[PDB]
Amino acid sequence: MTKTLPKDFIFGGATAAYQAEGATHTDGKGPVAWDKYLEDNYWYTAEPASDFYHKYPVDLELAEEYGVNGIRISIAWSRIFPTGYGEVNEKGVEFYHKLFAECHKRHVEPFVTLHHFDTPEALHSNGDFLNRENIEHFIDYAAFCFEEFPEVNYWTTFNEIGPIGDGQYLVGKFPPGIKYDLAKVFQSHHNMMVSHARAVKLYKDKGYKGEIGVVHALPTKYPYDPENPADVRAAELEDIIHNKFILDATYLGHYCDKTMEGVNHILAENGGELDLRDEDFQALDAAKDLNDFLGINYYMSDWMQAFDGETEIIHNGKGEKGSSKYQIKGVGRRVAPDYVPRTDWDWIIYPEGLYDQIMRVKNDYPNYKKIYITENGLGYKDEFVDNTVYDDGRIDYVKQHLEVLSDAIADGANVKGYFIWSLMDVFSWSNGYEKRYGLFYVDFDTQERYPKKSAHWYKKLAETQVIE
Repeated sequence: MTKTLPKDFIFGGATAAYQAEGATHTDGKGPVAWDKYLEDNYWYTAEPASDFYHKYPVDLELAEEYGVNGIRISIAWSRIFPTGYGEVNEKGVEFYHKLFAECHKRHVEPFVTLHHFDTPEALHSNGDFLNRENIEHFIDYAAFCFEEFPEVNYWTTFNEIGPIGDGQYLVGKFPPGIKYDLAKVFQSHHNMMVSHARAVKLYKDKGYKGEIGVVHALPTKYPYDPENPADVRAAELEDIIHNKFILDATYLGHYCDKTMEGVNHILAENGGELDLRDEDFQALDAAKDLNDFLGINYYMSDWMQAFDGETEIIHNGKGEKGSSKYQIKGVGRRVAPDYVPRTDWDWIIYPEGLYDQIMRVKNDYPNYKKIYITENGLGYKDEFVDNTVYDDGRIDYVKQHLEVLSDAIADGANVKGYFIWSLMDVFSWSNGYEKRYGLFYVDFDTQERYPKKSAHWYKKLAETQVIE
């Protein structure tokens, strides 16, 4: 009677290597830019995260125990290749084989992503993906993992290529920590996207019979006053930075005129030069109908109010309602409507924005084949009571999102799965171990797992495909 999900739907949980894993120095792991930024530029350190390095056994058991038939995991690049390129760290490759064995032992299909914010320190410093030399090292790493790991049927290149730009060269969040460098944001996108296109082409050529794809963060951008041509334009140009430039490269194998018209405008008003090449478009063009699936990482929508003035961005990493500021010259300013609910980090809780993006991708690019919601959830300071957590809050947010998932499907969108973030509690980039997102509460002091109320909820959802 209520919204109901496909029988064959995958009800998974997602995780990330450098957040869950642990053992940063333990067993051959090479360094990453995070190891320092968290220390000097922050307070808390990734050690011991959620001890996934040794605890995967309990987690996959619990996942299977509560109806989780899919799990997002990422191969820590620095683990396989300590420096980024060269001699393989036999110990690293081992762990990953053992991790997957448990996956199949447990009946939780692994969806593996290669790069998830962990570019090996050395390569990161040497330009990351703004240095074409590094594009090859990635191409090698991908090539390698493809050959080494036959257990994995689902592969993914990059997780959140847009945010990687947003955080490193625009909102200065992640290391390096640059600000307002839109030429870099666009450049980063082109280079990182080319890297993926070359991975996807190689996978197909080599013959592997699995499924390669991408995981894009797609926060819907709406004009503050739809009747306002300026604001409508504000959202046009805001969407072009975080979403359209990337999605184009992915499915058209080039950037259409609107995207260019706008990218040229941004860089006019903000200054910048871009290095785009025929070979990049030859590579991008060759892989536009090879992606097997599309990974949509949706959390919220933004409202843009076209407004002149100098550019300024204030990131709310501490969680202070309204401390967030964002304005870009030649674009507009984000302005959150008061009718719509917010969390302490100023993330809007707007489900329809999801459905809207699903339809946006579906109509703009038919060739998408299928969709997977590879990320979505709500993180706050959960309270441990009765050695559980009465997170009725989370259930409500996630439920609403799943409700419109039914709608998008019913209305033609080919969405085949959901991955709540995270499976169990993990370390947070901007918030440390305070922003709990998982279905299972991890007592970080004892690395214990206690299933929260959302787990038992999720189960009956997973085994009845009835949202209620």
